[PDB]
Amino acid sequence: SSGLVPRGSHMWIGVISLFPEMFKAITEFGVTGRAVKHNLLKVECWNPRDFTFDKHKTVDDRPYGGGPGMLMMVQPLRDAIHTAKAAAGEGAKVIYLSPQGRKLDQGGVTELAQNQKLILVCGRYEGIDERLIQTEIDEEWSIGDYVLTGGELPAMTLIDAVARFIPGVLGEEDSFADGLLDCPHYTRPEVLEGLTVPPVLMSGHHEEIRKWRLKQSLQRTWLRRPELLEGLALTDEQRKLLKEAQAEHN
Amino acid sequence: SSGLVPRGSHMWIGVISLFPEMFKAITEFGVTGRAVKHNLLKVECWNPRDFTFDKHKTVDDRPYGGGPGMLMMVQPLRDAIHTAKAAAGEGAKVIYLSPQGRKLDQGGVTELAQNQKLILVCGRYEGIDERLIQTEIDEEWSIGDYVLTGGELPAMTLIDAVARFIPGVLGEEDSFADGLLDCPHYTRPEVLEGLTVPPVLMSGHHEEIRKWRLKQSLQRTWLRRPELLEGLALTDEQRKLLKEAQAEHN
Ligand SMILES: NC(=O)c1cnc2c(ccn2CC(=O)NC2CCNCC2)c1
Ligand SMILES: NC(=O)c1cnc2c(ccn2CC(=O)NC2CCNCC2)c1
Repeated sequence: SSGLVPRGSHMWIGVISLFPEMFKAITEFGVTGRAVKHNLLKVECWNPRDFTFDKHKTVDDRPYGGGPGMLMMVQPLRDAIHTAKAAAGEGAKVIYLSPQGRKLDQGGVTELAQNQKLILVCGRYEGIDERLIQTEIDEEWSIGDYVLTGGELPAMTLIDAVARFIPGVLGEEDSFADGLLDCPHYTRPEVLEGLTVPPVLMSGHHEEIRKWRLKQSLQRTWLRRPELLEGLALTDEQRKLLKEAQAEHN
Repeated sequence: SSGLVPRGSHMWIGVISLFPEMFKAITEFGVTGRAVKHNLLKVECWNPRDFTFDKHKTVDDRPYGGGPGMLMMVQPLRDAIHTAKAAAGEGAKVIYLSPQGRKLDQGGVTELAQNQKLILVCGRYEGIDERLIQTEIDEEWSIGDYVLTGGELPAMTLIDAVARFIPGVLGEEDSFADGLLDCPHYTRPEVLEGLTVPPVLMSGHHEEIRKWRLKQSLQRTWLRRPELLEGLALTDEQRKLLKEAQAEHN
């Protein structure tokens, strides 16, 4: 691979999926698409269906114990994983997305983003054999307490989230990076359905604008997500602005 | 529209996105793709870029107050929303996905799934003007405490999650529907890297298999996600099996 864009922290992500075409949604579009075109991110897919040997390329199998659903067939899925691990060489963490995994949050994104290589296994049907989790999976992660039709959308979600930490992908040490909700944002026009832009944001006063933003982030976190505040050791400035917002609310 | 598949609870989802092609990942593939082909789910996209009038089809705009990023331009985005609301007719809830929203979980999926119509607004850049949230958005939701490059992956995630509640989409009142983590699942072969299938699952004993599954779901929820247990009023059978697992662990 070749190019002028600095790629020191380039990330390689192997994906195991029965529907690799879904991943076009992050490789061909927007910020992630530009990351792939510039060689900051590489996403390489293996499809268990390509590791089958029967005439009908069977990728599901019946569960021991009955139950109404099927599981991913072990041999095609294991073979695909083994191919991806041989392509990745040494140091690739293998991740299984599922609702039984560790719950993803921005700190866990930045933990995962420290890996130069990841392999993401996407389950379909009722999931994968437990012994493959034991033998082939390093870590299990969830995007949230909800059930989807498969692990592709979780895997794409985790790719997108980690990609933002690759230097050069963005045009990061964000606002949510403070552990607070973002402040309100305003653009043209100055008046919209009779709602005006806060005068401070037109003031050109860079410090009063920084303070107002931080005070709105503290107020919104307190009102919407108060448990996120308990996670934080507020700065002296943060304590003061939060107290000011709570007095204005009351 | 026409077809033989029962579609009484068919869902219509309007999407506002600068990258509608991403939505091919759910409309053309798997369970969601079959839902769309069978007229159980309809996903219809509007792109703000199509509502621009300048020669360069501008969709971003500068934030009042400075800051390094841009915001979605109001006029194209507002026009797109208005078009989607006129297509949807009466009763469409408009949703904005963001990290400042209510945190999605399976109960909130089933709440959202009660709407026959939804419009999902996908933000890009530093987000949308606050006054559009006030004037055009009914509810703000998050998929999780992490930051992505835009609201498309959240919107697809929410589509997929709600789609599962549409009758006929699946081939539901699940296991996670108990509020518990799933039990281990096993398929062929009977022995894998010297790990055997639990004999109970080969026993053909339907009640002992149901009990073992439920006991593993309780043990795994207790060990991995103990706060999920505090949410539940366990059945007498559940209390007994949980106590049994906790004694075996100790
Ligand atoms: N929340 C996630 O990260 C998530 C959600 N669903 C996912 C994944 C990965 C795959 N699926 C499908 C799945 O696990 N379905 C089963 C749930 C328990 N009962 C059988 C169906 C991640
Ligand atoms: N968690 C979600 O549901 C989620 C995450 N990110 C999303 C969305 C929808 C859009 N984006 C991008 C975004 O909001 N980025 C900004 C975060 C605060 N600072 C400026 C960047 C949902």
